[PDB]
Amino acid sequence: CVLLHTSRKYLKLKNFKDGFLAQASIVLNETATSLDNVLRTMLRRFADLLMAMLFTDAGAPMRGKVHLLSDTIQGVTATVTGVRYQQSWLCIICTMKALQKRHVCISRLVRPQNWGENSCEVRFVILVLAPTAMEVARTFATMFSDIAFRQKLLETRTEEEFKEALVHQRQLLTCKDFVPFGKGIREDIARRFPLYPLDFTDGIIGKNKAVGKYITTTLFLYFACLLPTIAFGSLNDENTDGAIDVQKTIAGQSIGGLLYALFSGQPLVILLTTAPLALYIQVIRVICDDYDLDFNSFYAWTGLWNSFFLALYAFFNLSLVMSLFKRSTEEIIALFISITFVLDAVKGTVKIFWKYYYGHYSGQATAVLSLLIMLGTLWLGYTLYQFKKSPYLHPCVREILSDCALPIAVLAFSLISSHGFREIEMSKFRYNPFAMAQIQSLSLRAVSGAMGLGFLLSMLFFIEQNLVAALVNAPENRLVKGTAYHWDLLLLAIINTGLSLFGLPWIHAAYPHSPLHVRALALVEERVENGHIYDTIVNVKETRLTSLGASVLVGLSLLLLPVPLQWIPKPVLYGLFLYIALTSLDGNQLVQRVALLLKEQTAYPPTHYIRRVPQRKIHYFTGLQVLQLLLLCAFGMSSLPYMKMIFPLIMIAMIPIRYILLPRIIEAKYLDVMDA
Amino acid sequence: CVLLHTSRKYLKLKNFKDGFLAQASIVLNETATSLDNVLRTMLRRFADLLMAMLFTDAGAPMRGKVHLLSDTIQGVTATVTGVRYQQSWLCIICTMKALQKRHVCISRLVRPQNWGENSCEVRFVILVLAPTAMEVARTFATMFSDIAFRQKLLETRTEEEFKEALVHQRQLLTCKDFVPFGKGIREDIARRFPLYPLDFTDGIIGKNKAVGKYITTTLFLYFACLLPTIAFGSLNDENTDGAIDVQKTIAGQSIGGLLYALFSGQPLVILLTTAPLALYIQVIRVICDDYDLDFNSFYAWTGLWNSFFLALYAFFNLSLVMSLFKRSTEEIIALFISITFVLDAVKGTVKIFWKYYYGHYSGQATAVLSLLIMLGTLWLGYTLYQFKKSPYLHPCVREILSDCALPIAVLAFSLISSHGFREIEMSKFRYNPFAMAQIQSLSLRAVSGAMGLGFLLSMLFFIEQNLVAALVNAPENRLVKGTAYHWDLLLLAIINTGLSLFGLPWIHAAYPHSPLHVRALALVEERVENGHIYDTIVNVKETRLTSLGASVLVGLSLLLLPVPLQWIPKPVLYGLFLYIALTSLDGNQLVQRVALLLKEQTAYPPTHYIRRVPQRKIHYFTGLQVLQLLLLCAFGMSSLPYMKMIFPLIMIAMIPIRYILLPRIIEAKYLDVMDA
Repeated sequence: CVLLHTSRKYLKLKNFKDGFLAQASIVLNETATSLDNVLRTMLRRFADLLMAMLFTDAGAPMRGKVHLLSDTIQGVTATVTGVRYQQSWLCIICTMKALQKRHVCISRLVRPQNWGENSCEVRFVILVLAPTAMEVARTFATMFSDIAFRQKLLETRTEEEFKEALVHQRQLLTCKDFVPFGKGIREDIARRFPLYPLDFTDGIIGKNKAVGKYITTTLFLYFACLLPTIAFGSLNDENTDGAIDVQKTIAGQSIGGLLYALFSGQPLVILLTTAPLALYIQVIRVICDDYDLDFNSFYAWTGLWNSFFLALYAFFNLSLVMSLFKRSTEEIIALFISITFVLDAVKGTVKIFWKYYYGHYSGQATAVLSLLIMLGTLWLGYTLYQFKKSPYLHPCVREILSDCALPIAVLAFSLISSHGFREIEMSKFRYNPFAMAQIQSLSLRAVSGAMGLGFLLSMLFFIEQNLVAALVNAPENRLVKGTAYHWDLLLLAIINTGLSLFGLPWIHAAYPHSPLHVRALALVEERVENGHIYDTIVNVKETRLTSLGASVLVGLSLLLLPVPLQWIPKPVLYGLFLYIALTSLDGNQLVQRVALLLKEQTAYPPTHYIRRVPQRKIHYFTGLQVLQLLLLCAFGMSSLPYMKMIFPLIMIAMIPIRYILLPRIIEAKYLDVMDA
Repeated sequence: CVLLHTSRKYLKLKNFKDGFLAQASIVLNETATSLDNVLRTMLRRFADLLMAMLFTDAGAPMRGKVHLLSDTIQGVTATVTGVRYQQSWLCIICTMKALQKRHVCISRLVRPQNWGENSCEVRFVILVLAPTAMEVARTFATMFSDIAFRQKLLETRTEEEFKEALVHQRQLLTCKDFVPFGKGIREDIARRFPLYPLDFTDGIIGKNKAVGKYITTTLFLYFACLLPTIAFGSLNDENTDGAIDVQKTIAGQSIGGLLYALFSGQPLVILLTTAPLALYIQVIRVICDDYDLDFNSFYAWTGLWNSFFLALYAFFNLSLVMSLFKRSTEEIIALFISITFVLDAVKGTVKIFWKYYYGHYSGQATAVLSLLIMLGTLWLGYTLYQFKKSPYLHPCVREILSDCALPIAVLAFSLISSHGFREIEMSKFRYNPFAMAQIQSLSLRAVSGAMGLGFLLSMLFFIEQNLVAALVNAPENRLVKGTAYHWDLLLLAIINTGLSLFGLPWIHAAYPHSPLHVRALALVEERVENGHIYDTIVNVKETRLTSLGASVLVGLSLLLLPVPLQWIPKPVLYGLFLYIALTSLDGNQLVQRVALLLKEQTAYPPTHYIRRVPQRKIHYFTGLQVLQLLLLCAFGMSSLPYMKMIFPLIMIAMIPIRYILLPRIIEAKYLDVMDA
């Protein structure tokens, strides 16, 4: 072995408040795969024994030794996760006494190449030869450290355009809030009305064409909204004894998505039915059965009261308090939703076994095949989804696999269970081939009960919709257009009134699908941390065409319901539920901290928040979060409808708990470190 | 973000051909988890505002910035895989003008910690403060760069012992080969006879006690030899129409393992039946059925001829030519073995479906449950095995998971399929509760045929045994005791004669279990490359107690045949075959190159052999290897016994092909880079 001396030092960003800009040599579309070839081409561009000195193996270039660059500059940032390097660019420096004049070469690679440990996705290489080099390297790093400038340089097609862009960039670098009634809605409408034509024509016309990306994301959204829509329709049919069918769920989802895409601010939010909504509909069905009330009328009245409360919240600008919402409560809610998905799948398979395996109406074969198909669908979907994080696959391959993991698994296992195992008939969701509910035919006592239930549902809707909207409107997503929280809530209430009046299932912003929609509609910079791909969004196109097309396709899918879309057996839908439950915990810090018990704290990155905070306080915070999650499960997953209807109240209550009690029992600094 | 300047430079290993050795301060068993605490303790040991200067965030220690060490020295090596850093230690340097005298502090951490990207397993931190620092840091790095010296320092218990060890280490650092008949056997016997008592007492007595490690590895070996032994016994019973039972396979494996452990050199090699051996036994059964020859007599004669040829090879010292063996041929053979395992599992499940699902004697339920159990066993075993590579799990946790993955999966799914699904009876391996074969009652023509078949089997045995022995005797394993190839081959021939005379299935060195046995019986230094744990063996204990105990336990397991060990259904054994097939390709470079078509070449480390070699030549080599593998599969996996009996010949032929033809069509430099 050979000893290596690594020296790290800061460099102040150049303060612009040039000759080498024009004298720089630009290489575009470099197809070389190795560092040696790229550097040889870059050096030849100047006009060789000069490439050898660039690395540590200076003096013994023939013998096989460690081949590492000597002087490099990169962008670095500090975060709770650790030290994140800017791996999209690299600046190599070489001070050669033989040379007489400074030389600068900027090379843009066709594909991101792995130039080092923290430079796994380098696309720009800035080689600076000097006869100092420090000043030129610093100024070029300062110019290249901008996230948008790198994308602008990527968009350039010619060397002259590259130099002009560089010159242009250098020159350029040189309480009581709720008192106003309806202020938030008016502000959101004013913000998002002028930008509306652009939403339709962002990528259709202009310098950048997004037709292919728009089509691909439209297909993604259509599939990822239809398949969960079918699963939720089947679940509701099982829960409501056929009151809400799969056809009703599909129609409601299509209408709601179309209305939201057409007439909402922040169109990137996707409306879909959720597991807690199914649980609450089950609560309504149980109450109606107990009190002999018509399901349709009671459901319509509950939806009407929920929409009324949501409109009251929107008009009074309550959404602002959602700024106090922290990540811990969000992750607790997400884990509860995943647990509800898992329990729905388990209940479905248990019912299948009870009806078929135990003969409580060849049933054993059907039950075993159902279990096998559900587990296999889950496994295949999870594997195809996790292939997205592989840093060695082509970007196209690992974005198609992410895009078409669940659809591929569903199709493959539907074929397996309907053609490979056609001799074993199994369960399929009901389909009997939209009348307004008789709201007037209901007692006043039932109206008051619906009022209370709608209040609880409105709290649930407020929390969920604002959570997903905040996720979509995160600062790291780089959304130029303004936010629309109150107008979005009002439109959600309106469309929910419309859906409830016709008995269609309720819908709100979908947590798993909205960030996925944003990512599919965004340009990202690949980052490799611990051997996994992480995406840094640079530009989101922010168009309504994708959501509108997805909604229209989902609506048109009603014609494929009888003959197609029914060969998908119920166990495939349960596997879809399981896949959603597992894949909704990708960035869950609560799950990470829970697993930390089985992991090694010292194993985490030196500057990781886990290693920074004492393990005792981390465990205390995890225990408090787990206690909150257990209490949420206890109320919101019991057999008692009267106590299953209360879980929105405790969802509201956790926010005051996190805001008040936890800082009193846990130090504020540690909570700030963990949450951020 | 803040620009970072990384400077890399060589440092010549100190040439010893001291005061600071004695003046150094030693800290032992440091339980601190963060770098700040560890260094604060080290600085306090001298006797604070000095810890801040050690990192790049000098001048702004309060504001949250990137917290990286400034000057660090570590051990680095170059390999075809890439640049491998010595992560087991770090040297931190600080030149402070305030200080008046040099200071050195050596801290040993209780557990390995992550101190950076390439310092993921740091156990020794050497901090050098200077008022130069370069000389002291270089000499300490040179002393610590030794792999065995780090283990010796770990073994020390007191500061005085640590200093004495440091001082002692510093002082210390200051053709025609086959003509002799039987020379190899005599040399091996002379080499490995004096060391024989030590083999029994390596860890039992002395400074280091290995009782716990010996017990754990004995349990691992017992389970990993019994379960595949049962699977192979069932496969042979299916193939040979009950001629070779599971009881016979267990007895033969136990006797052979005991004999090999007792009276062989290099006892770390594990003898077990293999898939090609099962295929060849099937060939023998088919030939006997075709020619109406007694299976036992023909099998015994074939084994006798195979042993005679193996003894001839051992006495004439042919094993030496195995040095010409390359990694490409080894990996082709391993992939062929895995494919044979997969086809055996597929044939078993196809037969189960044909008998039960199609009723060609509730069968559909049994077939579907068989498929589900096999797939689930494969999945669980693979997951528990792959958890071994997680860099965040505790070393004990991942070591146990690797040790008890297959046994845990087998037990869990046997319980599931025998208790959870007890209503669905399914296939179980035959067991009817050891007579010498009537060799004298066989025709001369059958004797000549058995001679030819035994010649082919002897070539197969030579290749397989020498391959596994070379894997066990790899230089990187650090085996102090000498190698024994010819004596091992002679003993293998003797025990094979003994086994064949009684009709027991043949056995030779097991490729998947011998390296695993070595690893379980070895101390390793953890390395994290691309987020995966890689082990560097420092010391292998090299004892026969583990293999002897495993063989004795396997033999004693015959008493657990009737009531235990039969609830394991055949699909569990097929899942075991699949698990072995998938887990035998961990380091397979042929599989890596085949998958490279779907991967990105530029995403590999800069110094990886994949990027160094042009992709065209990599693809040509992969295509040639795949063609050889396809020919091997075609000959050794067809329905014709006369052509299924020839695959050992082409296994032999592939070595001349690799040695002669490939260098002619592929450049020698690229082949050397890829193979090494």
